[PDB]
Amino acid sequence: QTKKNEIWVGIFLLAALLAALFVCLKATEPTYTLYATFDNIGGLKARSPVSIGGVVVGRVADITLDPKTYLPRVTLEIEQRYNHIPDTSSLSIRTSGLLGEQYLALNVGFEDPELGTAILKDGDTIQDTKSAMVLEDLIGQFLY
Amino acid sequence: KKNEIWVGIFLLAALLAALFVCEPTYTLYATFDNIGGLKARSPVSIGGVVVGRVADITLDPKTYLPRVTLEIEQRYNHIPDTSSLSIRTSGLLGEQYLALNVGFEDPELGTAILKDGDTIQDTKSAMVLEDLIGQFLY
Amino acid sequence: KKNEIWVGIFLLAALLAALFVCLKAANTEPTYTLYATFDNIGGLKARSPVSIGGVVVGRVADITLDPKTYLPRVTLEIEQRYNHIPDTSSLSIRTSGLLGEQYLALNVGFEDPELGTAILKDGDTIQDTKSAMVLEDLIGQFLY
Amino acid sequence: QTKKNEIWVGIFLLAALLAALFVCLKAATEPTYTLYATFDNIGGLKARSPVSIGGVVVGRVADITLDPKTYLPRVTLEIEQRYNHIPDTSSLSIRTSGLLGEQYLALNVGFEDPGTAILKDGDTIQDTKSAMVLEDLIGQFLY
Amino acid sequence: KKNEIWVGIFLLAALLAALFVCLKAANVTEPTYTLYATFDNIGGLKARSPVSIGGVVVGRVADITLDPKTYLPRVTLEIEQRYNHIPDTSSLSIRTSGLLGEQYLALNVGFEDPELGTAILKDGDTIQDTKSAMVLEDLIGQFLY
Amino acid sequence: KKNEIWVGIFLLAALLAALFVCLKAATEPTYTLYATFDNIGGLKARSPVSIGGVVVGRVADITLDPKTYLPRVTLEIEQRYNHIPDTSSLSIRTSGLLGEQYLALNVGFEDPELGTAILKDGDTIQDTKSAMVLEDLIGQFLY
Amino acid sequence: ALASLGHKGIKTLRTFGRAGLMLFNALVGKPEFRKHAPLLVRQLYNVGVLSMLIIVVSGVFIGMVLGLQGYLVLTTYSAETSLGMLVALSLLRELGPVVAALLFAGRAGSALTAEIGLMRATEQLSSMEMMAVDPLRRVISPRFWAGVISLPLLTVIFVAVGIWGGSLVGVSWKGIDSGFFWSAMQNAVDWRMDLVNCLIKSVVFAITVTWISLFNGYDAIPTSAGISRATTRTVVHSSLAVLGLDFVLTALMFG
Amino acid sequence: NALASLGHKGIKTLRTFGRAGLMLFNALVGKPEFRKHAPLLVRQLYNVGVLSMLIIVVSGVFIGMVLGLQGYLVLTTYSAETSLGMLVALSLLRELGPVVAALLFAGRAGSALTAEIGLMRATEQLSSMEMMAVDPLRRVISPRFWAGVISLPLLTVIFVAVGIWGGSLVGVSWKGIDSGFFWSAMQNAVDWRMDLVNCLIKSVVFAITVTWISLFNGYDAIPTSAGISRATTRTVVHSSLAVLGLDFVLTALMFG
Repeated sequence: QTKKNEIWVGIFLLAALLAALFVCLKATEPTYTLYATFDNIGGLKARSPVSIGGVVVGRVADITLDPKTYLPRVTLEIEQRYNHIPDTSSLSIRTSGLLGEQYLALNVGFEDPELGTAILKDGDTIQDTKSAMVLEDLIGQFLY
Repeated sequence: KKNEIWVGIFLLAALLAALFVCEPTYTLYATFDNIGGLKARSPVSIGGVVVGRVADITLDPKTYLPRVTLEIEQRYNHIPDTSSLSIRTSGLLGEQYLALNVGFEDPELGTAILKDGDTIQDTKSAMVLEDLIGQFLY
Repeated sequence: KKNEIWVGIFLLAALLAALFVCLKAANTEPTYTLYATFDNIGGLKARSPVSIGGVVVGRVADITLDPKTYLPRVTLEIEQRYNHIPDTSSLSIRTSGLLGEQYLALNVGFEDPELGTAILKDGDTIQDTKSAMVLEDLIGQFLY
Repeated sequence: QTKKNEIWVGIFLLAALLAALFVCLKAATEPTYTLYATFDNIGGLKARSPVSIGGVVVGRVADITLDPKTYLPRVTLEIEQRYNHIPDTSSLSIRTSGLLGEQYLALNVGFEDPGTAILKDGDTIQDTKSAMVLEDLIGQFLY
Repeated sequence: KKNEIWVGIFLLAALLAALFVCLKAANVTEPTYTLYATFDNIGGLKARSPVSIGGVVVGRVADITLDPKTYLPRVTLEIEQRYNHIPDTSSLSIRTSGLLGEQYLALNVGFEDPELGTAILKDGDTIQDTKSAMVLEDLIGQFLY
Repeated sequence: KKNEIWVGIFLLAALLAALFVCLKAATEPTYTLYATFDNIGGLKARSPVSIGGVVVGRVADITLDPKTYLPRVTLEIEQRYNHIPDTSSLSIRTSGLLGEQYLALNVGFEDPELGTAILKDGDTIQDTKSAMVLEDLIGQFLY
Repeated sequence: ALASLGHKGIKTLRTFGRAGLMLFNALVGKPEFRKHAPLLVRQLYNVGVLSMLIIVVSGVFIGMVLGLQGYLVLTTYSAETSLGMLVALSLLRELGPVVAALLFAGRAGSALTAEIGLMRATEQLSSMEMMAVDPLRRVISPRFWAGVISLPLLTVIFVAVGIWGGSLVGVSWKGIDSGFFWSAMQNAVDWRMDLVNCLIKSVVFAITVTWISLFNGYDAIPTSAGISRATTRTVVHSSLAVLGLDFVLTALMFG
Repeated sequence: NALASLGHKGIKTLRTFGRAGLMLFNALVGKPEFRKHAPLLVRQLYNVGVLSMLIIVVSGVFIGMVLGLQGYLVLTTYSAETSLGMLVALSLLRELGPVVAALLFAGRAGSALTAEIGLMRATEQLSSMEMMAVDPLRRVISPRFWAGVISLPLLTVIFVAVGIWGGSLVGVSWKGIDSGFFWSAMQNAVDWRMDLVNCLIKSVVFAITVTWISLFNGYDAIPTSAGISRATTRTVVHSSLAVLGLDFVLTALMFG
């Protein structure tokens, strides 16, 4: 009897593991953080993806204000596989589709190791940014 | 017989404590003209970061202009009196929220800091799609 | 049964206090009725709110037509707390949401202590109104 | 220990009845007279759709069918008898409620003349207006 | 014992027969004379998407295949044969039901030429004039460009 | 127990036949291509590749060229569609409102005097058109 | 495998046969209802009234959870005024009848099985047969009709309480306008057919649940261990039957 | 009459809560807690987990199918039928998965434990174990409690991963949605770590509560055969009420 109970508890644990795997496969790498300051982050949140031309290249750790000048400061975490992002690269907040969530778009700036521009390493700050688009000022600018 | 009553009272107390727990906010005031779709507990925000809720909305009974009272968390003190409030919709169709704009202060000019109880003078009411469509089509 | 009855009364008082504390989360009133006549009330129905700049001050009692002129005549009950409303104030129907749910909007015409703007007492009638704009003929006007 | 059961079963039946009444009152005949109208595009109209004058429901829609000779959707509709004096300069128009709500017939009465007869049972409204479809609307906005 | 087993077989048979007639009334009136039409972009059509004449359903779409020599998506539909007098001039267009609803075929009935013939589209025949569905990407592009 | 075993075998055969009937009541030799876009938008793996609204293959994977950081999709057209001329052009298109995008292979005609290199397992489609973005459309229309 | 599979198959067929026989022999009768009112009232108390507190307290909580999870989804599309429609339809279509049937199988579906199994253990059924009183007509049919009458009423109470809980969350707590909520909810979705479908699937669930309960209580081994093996079997089989019949009835009544 | 009755019921409920707390406390304080207890815990995982697996699988299939149908019918009016995968996965990982798994586990395995312990107490097996200096709380309560706590989250994971497949059967295989859109839309857009972790958290809370109520009602039942059958019903009822209440509380805390 104990053999039957043992093999059945084993099969049960195996099925639970296979179910967790199914879920996580229909649902952990070296990173390096960068900072960037906006004036309107729109609707960003924790773990909002950062994408280069439409491919997720990291996430967002936290979003806190600048307690001296009151400007938001996002702390993204780009995967270590991409280590050739020049300083000319400019960030910009977009939204997936028309009603989806908001994500950071990272336009890779034109690199030029001929005029001195470096490559973003850990701890650096992306200088050129672009805030999210607000509907109120959108319509205001449109019909005025 | 008594130890069991004591441990039962202690267990109920601990369970209610873990149910509850598992801010030094100060209050401002703003008098809009059309709050649009604002409600109680709607988030105030600076550049998109929540810095406190909206207490409640009550009509000024002497002039019928909706006065909005809000509670800002204490961490943010140095807000100049030249600041400005606005009502914006989160995204395209989401809920409406107060978009507090930190108006910059002049170095040689006095710009009081918003202490607990002061009101913000400059405000911008919400937009009504009816009037915007009317202005666009005429 | 003395201490038992005491504990029971204490439990009842504690339940009442818990109900009052739940009432601290959220939650009649004297009302006086007015009348209006719109050309096209749109999707307005009974109980639709009447708001003075986004603050609800009353609801629409019911909607009937004038069987001689076929103009929908909306009767609305405004809470008594808002007494002084000048008769120059004009109603206007506004859309709320996407499925056609509409609600009145009472533009309070500012007082005039040089003419004697009659306070809208009970049973009074509001002259200036604005029908709800329908999107079909509006799109037609925009295209033609 | 039996009148207890009796009164408790009575209270239970009364509570069930109160619940059913609550639901059926938060859930929602009359002498009518049918009319007829042949549009060119009924859009998303259906049986039991509301007709309305100025926004007030004055009757439902009986049913929709094609004219098996000319292939035009002839929709017939009932109207409450209380609204009798409806001139013949009336013109049915199909509109959608709000932006995504269901569609409804928006009937508007016209002026009269000191030949403008009164619509009666079985009469057919002449002036109509089909429902706006999206693709040609966008095409005209662009062209 | 035998009577119990027999009652069990009968009850299970009746239960499965009731469930079977139910599911046959669940997953799914047959004049259904079929036509053929080729498009350039079927957009969001599928199988079982309704055909309609002036707003009322007159049939559904059997299935959509690709013409393996020209890659023009050729769709096949089924019209209820209650409606016959459909000239070959009858156009086809893909419209969206409402603003966001499903897409459906609009069968704009062509003018039956009374002095030139313009025979009736019978079973198996095909339609000549169509209109592919619009796509908002290039439309918006060409608009603002 | 042999008669019971036979009855159980019959019941198991009936159950398997019922499972087959249920499956009936409810692969192909793909060949890989390649294409690189400036910005694929919200296009994800397994998103379809349609030729005029008919799905003709999935999208295997999306990767960036680690030297130019341009996303490079690798799609899998089915075997039955062989004669795809090289002049054909991809273009990412949106279906819906939440960003569910999908490639739209636009077949181009061949040449009546030199033909065209028919696409083959391992080729690369040059004429590509990146995905539309809303923010830039608005920043273009308003300016 | 086939050595025991065929035996299990014929055993399950014999079980279905015994259940059908019990039902048919307990339901056929003209003098059924009259002179049985003092029995059916007591059974409505045991099955219905005692199973009312759980229904009410669970309806409140399910209405509140539906209100929260519907508000957090609809506030993205500015459709939070349709929360009433959402709550009412999700209760009248799936959650109401199915959850009411599950809680009825738990509270009143296991109590019947335990009571009848114990009545069979102390040999009250045999003692009732010894004095020429058919138990299937005296002890089964009152309980069956009590269950069939009492579940579609607990379902109505469960609905009309979950709707009110959703009103508490949406209108009071979150702050939606009550007029929009109620008016939006009543005209848009509460048609006669939705209520009729709710009652139909509730009656089907009542029949199957109370039948499984009475049969498992009447076919249990009289020992005090075979009863507990019959209560758990009652709960399990009744939950499975409720969910399966619910899927089938949804596929039928909603395309 | 109310004052005396209400006071007596309040005192009795306080006494019951105290006894339950004491039972759990004395059952969950020990050094050999998990060593030398491997066969006990394995047999209890078999009696609680493995035997309560077929009902979970079948119920997951059927609830996934019902969700697929009632989600397709709602989304087809906005052409958002491709988001059906997201809808099903989120509705399972948030509310239906954990709550329904807890209800079915309290019905199948929450009543079996109560009945088994009540019977063990009726035949004087617990007294016969105390009489040979073997603390029963440390021998029959702790293995069953840990088996329930370990076995409900796994059953919930199986229930989810099966209901998702059922929703895929309904949406993709039957209704005809594009499988790529379904899965891709569902996977990329909403199943992040937070949605899962919350499912596991509320599943573990439901496990603790259900198995504790069941073990206590089985350990506090009147030994007679009519006190056991009255304790199984109380187990099921109290467990369902506690699951639903704690679920409302946890939803209000973790989402809004």
